[PDB]
This record gives sequence, structure tokens and C-alpha cells, in this order.
Amino acid sequence: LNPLPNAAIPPKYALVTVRSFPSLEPLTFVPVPTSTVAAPLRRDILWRAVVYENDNRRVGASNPPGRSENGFSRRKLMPQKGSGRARVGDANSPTRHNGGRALARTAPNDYTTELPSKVYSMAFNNALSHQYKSGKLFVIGGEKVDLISPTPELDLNRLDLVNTNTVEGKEIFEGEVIFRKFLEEFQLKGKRLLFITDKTREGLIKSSDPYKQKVDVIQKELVEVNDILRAQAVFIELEALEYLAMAHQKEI
Amino acid sequence: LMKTHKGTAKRWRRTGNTFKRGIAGRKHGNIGWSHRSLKALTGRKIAHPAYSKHLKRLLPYH
Amino acid sequence: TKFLQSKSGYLIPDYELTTLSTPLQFKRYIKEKILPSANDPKLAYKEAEPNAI
Amino acid sequence: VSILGQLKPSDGSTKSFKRLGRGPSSGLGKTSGRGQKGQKARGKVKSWFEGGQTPIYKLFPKIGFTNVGAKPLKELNLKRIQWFHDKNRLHLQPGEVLDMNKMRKLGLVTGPIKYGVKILASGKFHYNLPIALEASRASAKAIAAIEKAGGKFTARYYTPLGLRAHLNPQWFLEKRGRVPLQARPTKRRDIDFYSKEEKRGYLVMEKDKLLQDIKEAQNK
Amino acid sequence: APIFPKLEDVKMHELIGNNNFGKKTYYVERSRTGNLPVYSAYKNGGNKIITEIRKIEGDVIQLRNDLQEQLPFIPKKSWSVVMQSKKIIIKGNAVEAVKRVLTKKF
Amino acid sequence: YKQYFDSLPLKLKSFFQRYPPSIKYSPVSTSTKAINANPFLPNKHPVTQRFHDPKYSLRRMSDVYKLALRYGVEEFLPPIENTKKLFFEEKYNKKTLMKGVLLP
RNA sequence: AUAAUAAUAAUAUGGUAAUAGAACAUUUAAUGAUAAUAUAUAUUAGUUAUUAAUUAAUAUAUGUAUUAAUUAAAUAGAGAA
RNA sequence: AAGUAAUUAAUAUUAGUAAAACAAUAAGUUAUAAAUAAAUAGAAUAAUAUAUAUAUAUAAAAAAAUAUAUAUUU
RNA sequence: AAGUAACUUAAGGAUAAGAAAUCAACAGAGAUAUUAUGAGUAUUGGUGAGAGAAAAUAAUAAAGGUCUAAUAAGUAUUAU
Ligand SMILES: [Mg+2]
Ligand SMILES: [Mg+2]
Ligand SMILES: [Mg+2]
Ligand SMILES: [Mg+2]
Ligand SMILES: [Mg+2]
Ligand SMILES: [Mg+2]
Ligand SMILES: [Mg+2]
Ligand SMILES: [Mg+2]
Ligand SMILES: [Mg+2]
Ligand SMILES: [Mg+2]
Ligand SMILES: [Mg+2]
Ligand SMILES: [Mg+2]
Ligand SMILES: [Mg+2]
Ligand SMILES: [Mg+2]
Ligand SMILES: [Mg+2]
Ligand SMILES: [Mg+2]
Ligand SMILES: [Mg+2]
Repeated sequence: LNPLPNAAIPPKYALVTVRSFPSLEPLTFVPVPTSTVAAPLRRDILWRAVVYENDNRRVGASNPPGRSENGFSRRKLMPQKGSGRARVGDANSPTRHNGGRALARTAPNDYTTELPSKVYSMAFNNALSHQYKSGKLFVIGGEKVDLISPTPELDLNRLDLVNTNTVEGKEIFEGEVIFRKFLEEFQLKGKRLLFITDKTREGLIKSSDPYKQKVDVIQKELVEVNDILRAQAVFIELEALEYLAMAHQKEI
Repeated sequence: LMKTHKGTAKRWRRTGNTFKRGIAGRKHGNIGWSHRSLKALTGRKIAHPAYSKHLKRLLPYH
Repeated sequence: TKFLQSKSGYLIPDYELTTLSTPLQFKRYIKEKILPSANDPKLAYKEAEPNAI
Repeated sequence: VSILGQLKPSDGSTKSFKRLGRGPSSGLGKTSGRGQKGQKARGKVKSWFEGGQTPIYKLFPKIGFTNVGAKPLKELNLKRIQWFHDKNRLHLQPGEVLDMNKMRKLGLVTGPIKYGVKILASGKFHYNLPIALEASRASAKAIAAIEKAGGKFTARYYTPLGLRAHLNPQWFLEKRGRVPLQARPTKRRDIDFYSKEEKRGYLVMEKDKLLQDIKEAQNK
Repeated sequence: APIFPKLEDVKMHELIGNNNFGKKTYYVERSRTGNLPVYSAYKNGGNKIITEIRKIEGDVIQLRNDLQEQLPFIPKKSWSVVMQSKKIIIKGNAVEAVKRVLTKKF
Repeated sequence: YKQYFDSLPLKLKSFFQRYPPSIKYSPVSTSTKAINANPFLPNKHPVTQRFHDPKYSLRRMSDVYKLALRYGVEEFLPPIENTKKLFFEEKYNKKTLMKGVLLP
């Protein structure tokens, strides 16, 4: 009579607040799709993405000398019999203390693993969704979209500080100070930060440089799963977030 | 990379999830024997499961 | 929600905003999460030790 | 805390690799799974080394030849076309024929079409499409089913380059400002095949110039 | 066409935390080409056949129960729902029956 | 017009520079000393009486002709009649089928 | 319809070659509170069905664990040459 | 002080996608049809093999072998 | 195993190769070099051990074409 009574249609849009930068002020909501920003947190996929990325990152410079690589002569040290001691060949043997290593690696050691592109995209989405759930995904924008509340006088819609390069009075400069003030306000001085820009925000990275150990400014293209997850709070441009969504959307 | 054993490829051809082969003992000295009896040896033969693994290893791209 | 945030001093997360459909629900959420931490700073959630008791 | 310090693989994904030569209670102790003392214990004999007996790649006579002139067509069943049509994926305007390029575009045939497509008849009963088909060739039963449906098949010759051009004409235009011309069948066997009315070959069905020229030569 | 639509066109019921999708309800999304995600799988060297059902959103247990109710001919035991990826495995080649059951709603 | 000419591919442009269309070059083989000597044909040197190889070797000539065909600048190139190469549709139409094709 | 723990009844639990499953010590990489009332190493005596870790005392270092935990890997464990 | 690495092939388990997968520049590999040394051959004429496809054989069947069919293609 | 080790000789910042007496197949491409697919395919082997292309499509790549030759003879070709 009724075949699948509890069937229903899932929700498809999560609202993310569009903010002005220096002071994270709500300008508008923007409904990003549920697949990007509110996927079910699958850890296994996330793990796969992270390990793969780590493997890709590897330098692989381990270069211990094997018995060939090691630089002794090929001469037999003591004759096979009539020595009163154990049998020896050349001095390069792993068995002896100055000899080369057994089964020695040789740089460059390629540690590169592969991943399906779809899996990687899914993981990327998943990390973003997790970040959103945590309350660690600050979308900054308002240039393209139609606003509700107007942008402040001293803030701006993109992710950058004004007059950073200017430094006339003292050696100290204004963009750094603004950044420090911002950090003080939102209580994230020692916390890891991740600024996902769209285009190269030179002033922002200059402002950051004092807190280079914790703050990582990355482009929209070069951002990683690892970078997203390590971050204590990500600060993404609306346009950059749109681009990422487009990249890692499931195709139809 | 790995490569096919060319003699084995010449002897054996694929048949789904097995290999087919010709019969041995029908190249000379056939006269004197019964023709009906000999007709057993004319056709093809599927690989015996004993050497299936060996055949697979010989022919990696089959 | 913006007004509520401004008066409060605290930030209500985006996911929460999306979820909660009424002012009453928002109030209840606030009572649950922020209020006790505000009252007692030792009771507050720490990031490095998220599974604290 | 960040999730980055609490990620596991899915259950059943990973395993511990069997680690040899690392103590008795490990299981893979001193001998390290090798057994005891033979050639396989300390050295390498080949996996398929049969001992000295005439091996299974020697007893048996070598059979057949590799036809290098062969050009295997990819087979497309009528059933799959019907299924596509039912699904409303078989997008065709009225008059436009379902050619090999068109099939590729749609996703009827998928992967590389190197030599051509043959249309086979695995769902000839439920086939009811009046659209016109065109491929390298078709099965007789498949052809009959197409005719019954109110369709129209034509077996069309394509050299590998000509086929490629047919599949992707825009590429050639991009590169050279000109798609290449479709070749005539030079081979005798090919000419014979497309001259058959039973095969619905294009040379007889379209009444080609090449066939006429051949007839004139024969006469003279 | 636009990835993020404007604020006006999006309804309240379309958002997350509305219409109660989590509690005892589900969805089964079709594939890219537009077919029901139900597949035969030949495990343990073609010896173990099993029917897999993918792309399930929401409560999988409820969905499984509903499918069992629909198909009483399949036993109760042979319905393994793996929770990590949310897919429900059946013992036999019971693909066609499952598809028939699902089609009417999904 | 000048801009359109400039936009032409490099090889074709170079050819036009060094063998310009104002000179009506010969269809037939000529003296190597001649002004109207076709660069695609093998011209005979008058003293030695030895056929010099074409100034544009056959591949290069073919490429030039294909470029001209692409941009519709065929008639400004010197004639390729007595070079045995035909091209594209003209080649297709004018050719006789092989003896093997017509008479197996 | 699961997991953990605990009951009851039953059956099973010697093992070379071998096969299979599960852990621990060590070192590096990713994430990471804390602190001389702490941490590390050593000695002695307790504790937990115990290759391990923990408690206390004592000693020496250090204003401090790439620490607990999860992953990734290994020049990852020696009475036998 | 001793089962390591590279390039490959076959199995298995899981995860992604799924009549497609990987890749998206095209091209290719595997799958989607079974055969046959090979050839222009290739799966219900009205349903389970008693039908059909291929190889031997043939006018066409039968005969051996393997494969294909009983809202939804595997 | 291998035209490898080695010895010997000679050059340059690199050398080598290079603008088709090339490939292909009646359609066409249109220089040489390196890599990926093609492909462990064709091909070949006391048909054992084993050895193994090319076309075509992609990258990397630079402006990549351009005469300097009175157009080439003990040369092509043939036998061995
Ligand atoms: Mg790994
Ligand atoms: Mg007998
Ligand atoms: Mg043992
Ligand atoms: Mg013995
Ligand atoms: Mg021994
Ligand atoms: Mg042994
Ligand atoms: Mg035992
Ligand atoms: Mg060791
Ligand atoms: Mg020792
Ligand atoms: Mg011991
Ligand atoms: Mg016959
Ligand atoms: Mg040699
Ligand atoms: Mg040079
Ligand atoms: Mg060689
Ligand atoms: Mg010359
Ligand atoms: Mg000459
Ligand atoms: Mg000779």
C-alpha cells in the first residue's frame, strides 16, 4: 500500500555568513550547497587524503652507502683457508663495522602514492564540512553578492590589509598592528590560522609574517586537505570558496 | 616490467578464464594406428588446473 | 541573529544559525552552551583537550 | 583539537605485512618461511622451472598465427541502444542518423574505437526504434530487427584515420583548418564486403562511383 | 548554473535542520547516468555473491527494515548494513527485486 | 589587410618574402640563372647542364602549399603543376584507381 | 539484529617445517594540553595475568617531553654467521 | 650485523565511482560477448533449453564443447 | 653477459642529432632530441635462455628554418 513510508528529500543548502575582513562582521548569508559545507564526516576518506598528501610531500633523501657505494677496495682481506679466523671477502660487507649497509636505499626515494580524483575531491569537501560544523570557517566577501547589512567604513570585503607597505613615521607599520588587534579581538593569538585567498594578497602576507609560525596564507589553487584540517580557524574569500566548490563538486 | 613467455604464447591461447592448447603425439608415426583412436588427438585441450598458475605466471598479460 | 550576536558579545556558529528556526531555540542553545562557560571560566571548552571533564 | 591527529583507515583496508627473520615466537623465525636448506632456501630457482622434464611450454605444438591484418570492431548490441532510448539518453533530432561518432558522443560505445563498431542483436525482440543506424557492419539478425522496427542500417567503410576524423572532426579543424577526406576501400576483401546488398554495404546502397569504375574496367 | 544561488530564491525547508531528515527517514540518490545504486558483487573468487546498495542519505537501519518488509522472501539474517560508508549488503543476487522496490519512491 | 597578412603562419610569410608574387614564376623547369625559376621544380644549370635540386625541398613545398590552402593564398604561390604532388580534393578527384583495385 | 563487561552449559587450546590472526618495545614525520609540587634516565622495593607500564623512595640532569592518543612509516628487537 | 627498493603481472580485503571505471588536452588501458588457427561469422522465428551463438560437420538438423536469454540490461 | 668493463685517441661548454632519396598507405603527416601511451603489441630466438620496434596521440622544447653548394661517380647498384 505504502512501499517506503519513511522516504524523504534531504536538505540542499547551508547558510554561511559573508563577512568583512579586519573585523568579522555579518554582511549577508550565502547558501552554499550541503555537499560542500555539511557532508557527513567520513574519517576514512579524510585519512586517505591526508596520507596521500603526506606521501606526495616526501623529499626522500635517505642515501646510506651500500657495499658498492661504500669506497673500499675489492681485495680479499685474508685467504679463504689457512688464516685461523673466519672467512672474509672485501671490506665493504654489512657484517663488518666499517662496511656498507645491507639493502641500502639510494636517493631519491620516490614515496609518491596515487589517489582517485573523485575520492580526493570528496575528502576536500568533507574537511570543509567538518570545519564549518566546528565553527572554524570564516567566509569573507561582499563584493559580488547583494548585501543585507552594508560593509563598515574601515573594513573591506576582500581578505587584505590597507597601506601595509607604507612605513613613514617609525619602523613599525599599520597592517601588522591591525592584524594584532584582530587577533586580540577574536582570541586566537597562539592558534593556527589559514587564510585562503583567491589572488595574491601581498599586504596580508606581510602583516602575517610576524606570526608566520601559526598563520599560513595560501592561494585558492594551492590549498590542501592537510592545511584545512590543521587550521584552528580558516579565513576564506567568498570567491575562493566558490571556486573550491566548483572544483570538488560531483559532476552530472 | 614483466614480459610474456613467447614460446608459451605460441603454444597456449586464452579461452575466457583458461588456456587452450594443441595435443601432443600427432606429427609423425601415425600410420599403423587406428584412425578413430587418433581422432582423439586432432583437436584442442583446456589447461589442466595443476599448471594453471604456472601458465598465468608465464603469460602475465592474458 | 546578527543583532543577537552584537548584543551578546559572542559569535553563534554558521551551522547553528542554519539549524535553529526560532528565537526560542536560539535562546535555548545560548543557555546550553555559552552561558555556563561564561559563568565559570574553568568549566569552559579548551581546544587542545576537547574531551575534558 | 584538529581532526588531523585522530584519523584511521576504514576497517578492512590495511594489514600488517608479514615480517620475517625476527625471533622465534613471531612465527617467521630463523628460517623465515624458506623451509630448510634447499636451492629455494638460499638462492633462486624459477617459479615455472619444471625440474628437467619437458615443460608445459615445450611438450605441446605451437598453434595458429596472429592475423596482423585483423582489425577487431567493438560490438554494440541493439539491447543497449533500446535501454539508452528508454532512459531518454538517446538524444537524436529527426533525420539525424545514429552514426559511430554519435554513439561515442552519447556514451553508447565507450573507450577507444580503434577500428570500428559492429551492431549485434542481443535484444532484437524488444528493439522497436525507427531511427537509422550506421556502423562498420551489423549482424544479419540485428539488421532484420532494425528493418522490422522501421529503421535503416548502412555498413560504412572507415580506414583508421578516416574513422578518427569521423569521431572527432573538430580536432582536425583546430589543427589544420580542414577535416580529411574519407578514403575509398583499396583492399579487395573490403570492396567485396561493401558491395554486398545482404550486408547493407554503403557502396551498393548509396550506388558509389568506385563500384561503377570497377565495372567499367571489367567490361573494358 | 550558479553554484551558490541568491538569498531570495532559497526556501526555508531547503536548508539544513528543517523538515526533520535525520530522524527515522532517508534518501537513496541515483547514479550520474540516472540509475538505482544497486549492484551485484562476486566476492571471495566468484564464490560469494552479494547485492550492495549505495548512495544512502539519512537513517540506513530504517531503510533496511522497510526493504525487509517489502521483501519477506529474503531472510532476516542476510541484511548486513555497514555503518562506516552507509550501504546495505544482501546475501543473494537480489538486485532486480531491490530496484523494483526502490523505483516507486527513488 | 596588412594586419591579416602579418597574421599568416611563419613559413608561408617567409616564402612570400623570399619568392614574392609579383614575379610570375615558370610552370616548366628552367635555367637556374633565370629570375622566373620555380623554387619547387628542379631547374637545370646552364654551364654544367646538371639539374639542381629544388630550392624548396619537397616536404617544405608541400607544407607551404597546405598553408596557402588553409588561408586561401594558393595562386600567389608559384605553380606546382610539374611537381608531381596534388593535394586534398584535387588529388582525390583527378587520380586513377590502382590496377589492383580496378582489375584484381 | 550492535559493542563492551559479566554469568551459565558444551566443545577446543603439545607442537618442528609451514599457514593464519593479535599485540608490545624502539626511532622518525603529522596533530598536541601540560610543568622543578614537573619531566627524563638509573637503582631498590611494591602494583597490574606483567617482553610492558605504573607507585614510592633515593640519585643525577633538565625551565623541559615531536609527551598521551590516532595515523604514516622504519638502518624497528641478536647467546648463535 | 640479515626479506629492501624499482618496473611489472595475478589474487584477496576495504574505500571511491559504477554499466561503466581511471583520465579530462586528446589518446589510451580495463570492462561492456562467447568463440575460432584464421576469415566478410556472432546470442528466444512463439520462451529454459528441448531455443539461440560460435568451433567441427552440414542442405538443415542431430552430435561434443563452452557461452547467451525466465519493473529491470551485467 | 655486451659494444658493457677496460685500455687508447680527440673535442666542446656541452657534445651528438637535425630540416626527409623520412614515414605512411590512396587518407595523410610533414625536421632532431627526451619522456608517457601505443606495447611487452607486431617482430625474432640451439623458435631455448631470452631479445623486441614503428606509425599514431600527448607533453617538454626554441623564432625554428636556412643556403653556405656553379647539386655531387669509382658513387648508387651488383657479387662476395
Ligand atoms: Mg602508504
Ligand atoms: Mg580406444
Ligand atoms: Mg614456526
Ligand atoms: Mg634435506
Ligand atoms: Mg640452516
Ligand atoms: Mg625448500
Ligand atoms: Mg598450539
Ligand atoms: Mg637492525
Ligand atoms: Mg649485543
Ligand atoms: Mg634471547
Ligand atoms: Mg567448415
Ligand atoms: Mg649484442
Ligand atoms: Mg653540433
Ligand atoms: Mg639490448
Ligand atoms: Mg644532391
Ligand atoms: Mg642530386
Ligand atoms: Mg653487401
